[PDB]
Amino acid sequence: TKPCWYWDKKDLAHTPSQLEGLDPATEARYRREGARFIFDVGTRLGLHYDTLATGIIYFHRFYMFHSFKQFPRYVTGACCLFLAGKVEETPKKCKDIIKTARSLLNDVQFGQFGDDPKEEVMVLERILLQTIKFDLQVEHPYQFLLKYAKQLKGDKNKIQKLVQMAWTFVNDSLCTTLSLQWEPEIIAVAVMYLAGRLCKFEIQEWTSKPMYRRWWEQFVQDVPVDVLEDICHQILDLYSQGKQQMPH
Amino acid sequence: MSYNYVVTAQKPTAVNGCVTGHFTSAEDLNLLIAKNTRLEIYVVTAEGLRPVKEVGMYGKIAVMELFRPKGESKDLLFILTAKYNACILEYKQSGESIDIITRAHGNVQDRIGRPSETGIIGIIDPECRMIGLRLYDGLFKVIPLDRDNKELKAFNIRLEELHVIDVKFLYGCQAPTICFVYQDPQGRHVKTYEVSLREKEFNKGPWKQENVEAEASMVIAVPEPFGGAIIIGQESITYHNGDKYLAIAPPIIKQSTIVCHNRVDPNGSRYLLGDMEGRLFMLLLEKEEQMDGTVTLKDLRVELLGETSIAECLTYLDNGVVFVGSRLGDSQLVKLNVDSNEQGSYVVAMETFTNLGPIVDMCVVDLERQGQGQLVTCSGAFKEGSLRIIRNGIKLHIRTVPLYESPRKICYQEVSQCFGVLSSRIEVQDTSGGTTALRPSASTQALSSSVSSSKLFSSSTAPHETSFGEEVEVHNLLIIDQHTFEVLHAHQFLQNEYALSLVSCKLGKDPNTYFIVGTAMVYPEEAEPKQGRIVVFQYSDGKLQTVAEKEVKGAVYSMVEFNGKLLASINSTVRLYEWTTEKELRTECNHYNNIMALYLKTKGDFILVGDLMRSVLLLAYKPMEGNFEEIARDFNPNWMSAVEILDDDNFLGAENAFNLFVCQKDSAATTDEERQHLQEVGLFHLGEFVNVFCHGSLVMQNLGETSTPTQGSVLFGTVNGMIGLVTSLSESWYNLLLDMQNRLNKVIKSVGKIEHSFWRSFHTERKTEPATGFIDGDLIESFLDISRPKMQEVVANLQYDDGSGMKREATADDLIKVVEELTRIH
Amino acid sequence: GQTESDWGKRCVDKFDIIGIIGEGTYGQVYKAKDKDTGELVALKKVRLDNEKEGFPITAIREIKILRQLIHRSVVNMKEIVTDKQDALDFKKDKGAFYLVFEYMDHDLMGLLESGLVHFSEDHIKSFMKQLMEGLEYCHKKNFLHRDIKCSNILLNNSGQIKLADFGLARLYNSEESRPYTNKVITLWYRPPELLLGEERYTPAIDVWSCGCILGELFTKKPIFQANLELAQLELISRLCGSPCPAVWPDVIKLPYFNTMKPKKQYRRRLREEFSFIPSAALDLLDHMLTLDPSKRCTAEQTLQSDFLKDVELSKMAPPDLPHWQDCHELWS
Ligand SMILES: Cn1cc(-n2cnc3c(NCc4nc5cc(Cl)c(Cl)cc5[nH]4)nc(N4CCOCC4)nc32)cn1
Repeated sequence: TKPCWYWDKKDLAHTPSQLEGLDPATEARYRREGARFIFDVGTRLGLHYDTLATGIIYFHRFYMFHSFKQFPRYVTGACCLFLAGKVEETPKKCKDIIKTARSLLNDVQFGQFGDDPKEEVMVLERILLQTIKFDLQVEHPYQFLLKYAKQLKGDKNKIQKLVQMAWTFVNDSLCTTLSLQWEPEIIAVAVMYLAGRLCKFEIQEWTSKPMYRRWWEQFVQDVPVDVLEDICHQILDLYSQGKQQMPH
Repeated sequence: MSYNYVVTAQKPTAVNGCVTGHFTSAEDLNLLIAKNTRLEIYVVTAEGLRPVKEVGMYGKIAVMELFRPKGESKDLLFILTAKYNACILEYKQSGESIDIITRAHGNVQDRIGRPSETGIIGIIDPECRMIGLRLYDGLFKVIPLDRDNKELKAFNIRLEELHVIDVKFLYGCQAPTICFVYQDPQGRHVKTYEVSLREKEFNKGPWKQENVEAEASMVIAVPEPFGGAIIIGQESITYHNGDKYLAIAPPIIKQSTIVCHNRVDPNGSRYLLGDMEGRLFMLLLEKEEQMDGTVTLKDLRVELLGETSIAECLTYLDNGVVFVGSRLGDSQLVKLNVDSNEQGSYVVAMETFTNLGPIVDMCVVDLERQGQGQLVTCSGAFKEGSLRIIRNGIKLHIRTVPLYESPRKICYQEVSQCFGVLSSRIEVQDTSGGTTALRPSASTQALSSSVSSSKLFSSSTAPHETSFGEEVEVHNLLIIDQHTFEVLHAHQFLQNEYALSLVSCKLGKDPNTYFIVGTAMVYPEEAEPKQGRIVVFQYSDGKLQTVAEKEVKGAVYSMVEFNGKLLASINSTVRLYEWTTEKELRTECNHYNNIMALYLKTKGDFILVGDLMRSVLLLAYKPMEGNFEEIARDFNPNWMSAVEILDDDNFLGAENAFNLFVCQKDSAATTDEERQHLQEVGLFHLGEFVNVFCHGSLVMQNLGETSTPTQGSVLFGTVNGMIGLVTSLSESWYNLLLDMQNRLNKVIKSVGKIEHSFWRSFHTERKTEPATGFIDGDLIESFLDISRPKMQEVVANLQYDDGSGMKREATADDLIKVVEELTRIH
Repeated sequence: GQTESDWGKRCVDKFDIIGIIGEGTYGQVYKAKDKDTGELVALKKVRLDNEKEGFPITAIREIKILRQLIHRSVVNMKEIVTDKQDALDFKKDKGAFYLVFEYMDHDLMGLLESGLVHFSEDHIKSFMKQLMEGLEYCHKKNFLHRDIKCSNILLNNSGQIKLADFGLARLYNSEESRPYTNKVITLWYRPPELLLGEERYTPAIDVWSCGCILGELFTKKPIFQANLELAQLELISRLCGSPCPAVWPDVIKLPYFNTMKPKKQYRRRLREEFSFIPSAALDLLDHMLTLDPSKRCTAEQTLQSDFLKDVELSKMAPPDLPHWQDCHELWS
């Protein structure tokens, strides 16, 4: 019916980028660069948050089938955001995205677009649609983070601090391969799980089963704690690596 | 009964080992490079290497180590050959005459013992107290380094652990201590023992055994400052010393297997590592020193420096240069820079040493109708794969055509002014479900390209499952121009299809000249391939067209043109196809009495079959009946590597034990049993692994008939890059040249005092026989280098066949003319 | 009737000769395929042309001895075929006879001499138990093969072992002491009693040869390799100890005892030089290579050993033969 868009962590060592000589650190860097590029460009254009993530997920899935060396990262990222705009019904003209790209890219980085930046992007749309198998509908952990928080009852200010901090973790998780590792529902629970430990919150108390120590089960079934700890470990790797500190 | 003559045209070029030390003098830093049976002595300078001496040894150099005992001015050299000849050598220079002195010599072969799996290992104690040899399973041989042990006598200490992977003499131990990784059914472990020359037995080792990686490869003796050892594996590098245990597991080294190592800093702070993909790593040893009372290892680090040639041995010299000794490609001198280049690599190549590497196939072609002839070889493997064009140069001129993939078989088609080359590249299962190549090669960078659209195997109910990270071989047929050597076209065969044989010829009454490839469907579940294709191509107007396909039930290991019919070997079957007027192949007759019909040669209606076992078979196509007929077979079992037809009665073959032999039909006897018995009449230990025999010669060919002492010309290429020549002699010339060998052997002093007859003696693990029917031409051509007093010793009492019908004694100058005429065959 | 009861009446025309495979005891061995059944069979020729003594007596022995022997580990002579029978007059027939054996896949010689095969401990147990079960059967029937060599040891790809050539086979009787030919086993497998000139020998001559094969499966190299009988006795003395009246009381009776003296009076170094062999097999090898044939173990005693007593023939662990695409050139 629908294609599978999820791999295992061990499979990332065999991406077309890895197999062409790129080291694991460079592909992860190229992914964060492309993710933040799609994030910053669409933010400058005033785009909805679902449109940003949809293009980022298109971007992440694209370089599971192709190599970063053969397709320029910033040329591909612009095409994903352009397609994501028409997909999520928040469209922008291709010339408007190119204009924003020149603002945020230096002379070296913008050279990927070649002599005709618009044509290099419009051309890549055919390969993008074929690579993503025309599976345009993509859901994101944001709607699940909100669907689960409404079922929480208690201190409104404590729950609101939990949501924004988890929402920050979802924005940061876009820079990672987590979008490909796990379904969006599990990611929304893991960011609740991480923000609960940092904020010292007992999330089980706000649920309909205040005693259910596995508070996550009432939201997403069949989720071991090993997965939640694994996702939390990946998100916090960005904070310790970069210059940003944990929200807390 | 048969008489042959073998000379070396090109010395072995593949570097089998390389070491750094102080052999010539205590001040100079020498780089002793070891190729097969050859020892090169160089002097390291600021500009590169300065040659000083090159010597030949009567044995395949297996172990080569430099040591300096107490009281010696410069380092001495210890060498153990493949035939277990051990010796200790010293450098002596009297002005311009440089000679190598054999201080000690002996044979350390045991009468009873199972040869180990990981090969001969040679280690020397840091205190130079003993030489440690691992020659057999469960046995550790110790040669005590006493000043009077000139015969190199040795005793064996029983070893509990039978299956050992690698062993080294440890540093920083009170008593001489060995550290080894062994493999038992409980995995692999590392253990230690103390060697006692007084007791001649093992004592308990310093630190205990621990369970290590299942693919533990090498042991690295960390020097005195850090102490202990480092164990290299496939995914983890571990350091063990006393109670200290360290384990690093970087994700980069999992991609390719590490095979070699070398120390940069003598204190052991920095180490070199190399992969199968040419990647170069650096192993860093962090120090924790506090008034020197600790100097323990804080942590270990590995960093990727760049890409070198696939090296068998690495050695760091001085001024930042490293010699990359390669067996699969060209050896190089590389510069290690502190600065990364524009690509992020810290390695820059200084010089390139041409290495013919593995010569898998080769063909002699007179491209320029000069009468000289050129040899185009398939050389190298993986990234070092290339084509080499060799010609006589008025030394030798070799042109390299890099392919960046493994070449397989080569054939020339003058009708298209191009070559046919079978090649294979390695791609890895990516995340998209398909495969992605690591590097571009000739099959991908072809001008035009095509892929076989055959459905001959249809679904063959075999949709094997592929997991991510599994290597796959992609076989292609390359069309290469004869002038530019540009990849004109590349035909990619079916999935999981290996290209094994390649021929260019016309068939039947069809005037078009075709390229024919024999293939096989290779799956890991199959012990012997049960599917295959014989496909016929026609190269016309720069594009290859699929003419016809024939399905076979096995592997097409070899094909050859037989009187306009195609003779092909399919697994145990040797089949003859006919080229019908419908442009399709049709089976005529079969032969089945084989195990694995590998190498094929034909001459008229005669057929020489080279099987995996037992040896060589003669098949004759009988046109009256239309079926094959066995004439005679060599009944002594041999593992064949290449066969060749010398004449209608002599046959030449090469076995996996580095031995050449010559069979002959028992004349035309009256008994049916005598005729059917191919008798081995020639035996000779070559020392090289022959892959391809080829008729031809690179010397100028004079259509004028000249009564030359040699008749015929057969060239062969080897794994170590050595190219030789085989030719037949008359009985008068054989006895004349053979008598010179016995005179030359008594005169010439060999390195390590190795008997020449012992070296050239036919040698397998089970039988050892003296050489017969072969004249070591490398020994005969050395007559032009011995001093004049030694020439008179050779020509003394020697009776020649001067003129016509007279047995007059030869002058020494008469022998110089004979050898100089034999030097003109190459 | 039928069922291979009537012999000599079938002709060799029913067999198509594939080719010659090797040299046998008295004549060379050829391989063929039956036209009717399609089975691969091994044939061996008997001339019968020598009107000196007519039918060869060494062939009569192999025909007489082999028709009595039936075992899973012994090559069974299938039938006997003849050449074309000339005319109505039995006087004009100069045709020869052919012995029809069962054809096996490989020979131990070709497998070991090529160096391709590898024998694990479980393979040697499957090998030696079948080898000793067949030898025990023939020794119980009082027959001596006297030519135990790797060329007469045949193997199928299933793992079944069979002994082949019985042309040099004779009958043994302990009561009747009849002199036989002193030199009969290949020098590398000849027992020390035969080197010293024993003409009336025991069935332990095959036990010594098979003992040299047992050790040959662990080293893949023959133990004692010499070109002369005295040099062969020296290699045996360097390992098993010099033949002396202390360990061999009946050595003095042997004629060449004073003639063929070893270099030294060596001590037994068999367990020392074979320390890498498993303990179960070293005890078996030590007894099989015992100098005194009266102290040498029998075929039944080898089957009652920790190395072979509990081995099951249902497994038949076949010896590893190399495959292909991972061999030659740089492949693996
Ligand atoms: C008395 N007797 C013999 C058999 N007997 C059955 N099977 C074989 C067999 N099968 C392997 C084999 N080796 C071959 C070599 C060649 Cl060159 C060819 Cl073409 C085909 C081959 N097949 N070998 C032999 N040997 C006889 C003597 O010397 C060497 C081997 N005897 C065999 C049955 N009774």
